[PDB]
Order: sequence, then structure tokens, then C-alpha cells
Amino acid sequence: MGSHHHHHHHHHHGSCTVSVNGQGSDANVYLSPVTLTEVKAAAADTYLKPKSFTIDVSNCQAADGTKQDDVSKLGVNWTGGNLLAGATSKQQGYLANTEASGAQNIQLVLSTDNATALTNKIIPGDSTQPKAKGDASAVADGARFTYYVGYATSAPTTVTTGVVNSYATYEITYQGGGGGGADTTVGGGQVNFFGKVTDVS
Repeated sequence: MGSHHHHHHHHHHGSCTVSVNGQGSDANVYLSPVTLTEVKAAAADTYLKPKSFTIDVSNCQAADGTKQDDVSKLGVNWTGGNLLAGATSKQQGYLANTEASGAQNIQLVLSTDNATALTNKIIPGDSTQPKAKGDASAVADGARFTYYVGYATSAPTTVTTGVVNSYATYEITYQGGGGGGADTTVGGGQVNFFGKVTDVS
């Protein structure tokens, strides 16, 4: 209780390394598939077989090139991506297709747990977004963050087949819930997704 109202300085940060799933700070990654029936038989906006992902972040330093100790204050924030046009509250957090010949009502999602509980889905523009939470042991002097992907759609009764390819964009931030309160951009990175249906026509 008390302290930290005068005689303090909390951050000075300039840059970091980020690495997605065994790539660099820019990453392509193949998505988890569905069967011809599993896509139409999945329920509207429900959970299914995700894919599990990690961001390694290192060399976290000042504008002066000096590397630091802030390994509990750090966390990922999602800035944007190829998001769903005309989305409603249930459909918020959804990634649309770049394939013109691909699937229509089928999207990707961002979430914290995903495998039985996808309903904790994440939106880039929303202040309710949780930051991903770093493991200081999993990197030499920085920390490692965790996230997931799965499907969603409003209408399985209107679902199409093919491919669905997309992307999301991120930044690294300081102490506070996502971008909430005072902040500084510690780093950032870029991840591209590549999904499809099995045995396609």
C-alpha cells in the first residue's frame, strides 16, 4: 500500500525479438482441419479441435539498447488482422477469408483456452481483451506467451467448403490489462493462418 506516486520511473522500452511457433517476427502457419461432415455438424459459434501456439520474446530493451528485467509487466496486445465485415456481438473477434474461391461463413478466432472453452474469445479493438501472460523461464532473459485458434460461424445450416486463409497483427505492452491505463509498445509481430476442409472437391 502507498509508494509509487513520486520519485519513480516505470519504463523506457524501445524494441524486442518476437518469434511465432518456430518462425521469426513474421510467420506463416497451417491451421487445424475439419472433415466434410464436421464443418456442417459443428454448432453455431461453438468449440472444436483448436491449434495451440506460442510467442517467444527476447532481448527486451530501452531506446538506449540496454536490456532489462520487466518479465512480469510484459504482455501481448492484438492490434488488428483480416477481420469479419459487418460482425455482430456474438460474431466479434472473427477472421474472414483471402481466398476468393474459398469458404464464406467460416472464420478463425482468437482465444485463451479454446479446447472445451472457446467462448473466452478475444477482439483487437476491445478494452476487455486479456493480455497473453509471459513465462520468464521459457526464454533466456525475456518471456514466452500462449494463444490458440479455432473455427466459428453463425450458420452451419449455410456453411461452404474449400480453403480459408487469413492473418492477425500484434504488439507487446507494459503493466495494465491489454492497452488499459498507461502503456508503452515494447515490441510486436505478424502471423498468417492457412486452413482448409479435408477430401475437398
